[PDB]
Amino acid sequence: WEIDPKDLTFLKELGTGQFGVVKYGKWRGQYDVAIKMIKEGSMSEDEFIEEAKVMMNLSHEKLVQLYGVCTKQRPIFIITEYMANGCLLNYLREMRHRFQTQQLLEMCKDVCEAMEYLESKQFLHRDLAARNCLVNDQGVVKVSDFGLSRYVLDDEYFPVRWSPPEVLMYSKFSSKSDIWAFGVLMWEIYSLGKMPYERFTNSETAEHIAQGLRLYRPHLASEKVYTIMYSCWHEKADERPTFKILLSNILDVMDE
Ligand SMILES: *CCC(=O)N1CC[C@@H]2[C@H]1C[C@]2(C)Oc1nc(-c2cnn(C)c2)cn2nccc12
Repeated sequence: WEIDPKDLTFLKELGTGQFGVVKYGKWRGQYDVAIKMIKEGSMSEDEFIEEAKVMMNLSHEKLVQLYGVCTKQRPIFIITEYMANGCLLNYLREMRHRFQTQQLLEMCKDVCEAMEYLESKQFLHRDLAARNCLVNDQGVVKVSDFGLSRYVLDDEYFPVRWSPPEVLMYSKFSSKSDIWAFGVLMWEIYSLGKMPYERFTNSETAEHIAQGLRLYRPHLASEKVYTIMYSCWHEKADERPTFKILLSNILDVMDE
């Protein structure tokens, strides 16, 4: 699970994330990698290192592969697959792409395939959103930072706009909490990176979600697509669908 830091050649800074900067680089001077440098005091480092053994055993084509960690020094490095086209939210807000509805549905399929893998492994993301998704050189969307919310040491960390009512009121996390977030993620894609509940503050959003407010139908979304995303927002969690069911629904629409 340990990667030698010297086998990394640092090339370009990519930006900043929740735990610090991310740099582009070569591993043994041949394979592209992303090097996440974790700011000291921002991660429960002992717990993350034990969990990394589980995360490295998660292999799926639509899951951002974790190649290993560099923990012998501080700050520690997280070495992941490189995603040439960056964060999904920024990709969606780039209007030059002139996206077709089918491309948006493929992004939804990509995430749904990855989340079905995780559901099969009993692994919860706990923060599914377009900001935690990355896009590669071929337009493939992949899910990133799955489960990392459990190791953030900042108290103010909360993703209210992606949270079902039982989480906002009781902190009851489950597979159904990820399902709700996926419904919001579909809305984000069909709204081209629009913030969920754009007219409300984080406090008003939860107040309205308790009263029963639901996201509206994005302009680029058909009735059938909206139906899939609205299914993720049933007030009773037990009534929300499985990632297996959502994938079958997306493939049905993709074929039609
Ligand atoms: C939407 C949230 C966001 O802006 N980020 C979360 C992850 C970090 C930023 C994007 C960054 C810096 O991580 C990565 N960025 C790229 C990237 C950005 N621009 N180009 C041309 C590439 C590529 N990555 N591969 C893995 C992680 C990142």
